[PDB]
Amino acid sequence: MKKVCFVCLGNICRSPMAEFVMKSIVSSDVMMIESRATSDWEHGNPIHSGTQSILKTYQINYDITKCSKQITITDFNTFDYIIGMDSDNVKNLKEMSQHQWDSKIYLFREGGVPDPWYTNDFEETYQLVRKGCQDWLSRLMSKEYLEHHH
Ligand SMILES: [Cl-]
Ligand SMILES: [Cl-]
Ligand SMILES: [Cl-]
Repeated sequence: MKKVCFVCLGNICRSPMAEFVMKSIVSSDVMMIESRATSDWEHGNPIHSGTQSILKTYQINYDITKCSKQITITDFNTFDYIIGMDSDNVKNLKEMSQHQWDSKIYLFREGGVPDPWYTNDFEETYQLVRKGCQDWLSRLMSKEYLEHHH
């Protein structure tokens, strides 16, 4: 079971969106998927309204109990892939872990995902997260898995 963690600054906008979009395209039995924040700055707060609204609009199930959670030393050891939503998340992930795990740290998509904390365009965010989740699936799953879904 591959263990994937999407990461952004506050874990209320982009990275939770990736968690639940990814969870909608691959089974809990073959991939374990969570999300985290690099910072403290939103800890305990629920998914941002813009991500919640997007997920409801596209009928993507999510855990209403989900709250912003900062990534921990345990997480860096446990997760196989720690995927930052933009290059700032990637850099901060590497420094806060003193570069001990750089080979598990990835950028979600080349060029990045625009930050809807600034653009407020959660539709653009959804479309890019949805496509990037598809790419991660083709990257992380075996060819045999790909050929039988769907
Ligand atoms: Cl944020
Ligand atoms: Cl990067
Ligand atoms: Cl790979």
